[PDB]
Amino acid sequence: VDKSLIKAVKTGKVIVGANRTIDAAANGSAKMVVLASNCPEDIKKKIQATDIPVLEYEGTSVELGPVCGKPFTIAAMAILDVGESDILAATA
RNA sequence: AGCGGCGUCGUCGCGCCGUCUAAGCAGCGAACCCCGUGGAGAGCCGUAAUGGCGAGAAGCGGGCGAAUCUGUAAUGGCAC
Repeated sequence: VDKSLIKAVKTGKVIVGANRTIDAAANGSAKMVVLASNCPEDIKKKIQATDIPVLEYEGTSVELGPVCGKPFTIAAMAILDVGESDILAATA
């Protein structure tokens, strides 16, 4: 769940941000969508409406950010293609 | 700067006054704010200053939106 994200950011297709994740989920190219625990409830409506598997993240977005490689905060992130990673195995 | 008066004038050519125009009506809209795109971090964008940013910056479009300004009212008043 944690080390897989390192390879998901190293290799494969990923997009950071709520809106681009919405677009990827509606398009369906995003195989899985990863969300932080304390995200606003306004985002969960799409993540349930979208058929994409909903991988929870136990932490908050504040520490989700730095582990993903970005100093800022990450609310909802999608990985379009895993490539050299197995975070999808964590999700499905 | 030009035009019309008044003053001074031992010498010079300066000094002062005037050269106006209401509400109403019609048009335009600076900031803030709202929306559609946009995809920015070993960092970028700004302010007199505080600052803003994947919970979406810069940039690009659209919308709501001031005083005041432009025309008319424009023929009234002036040593017409």
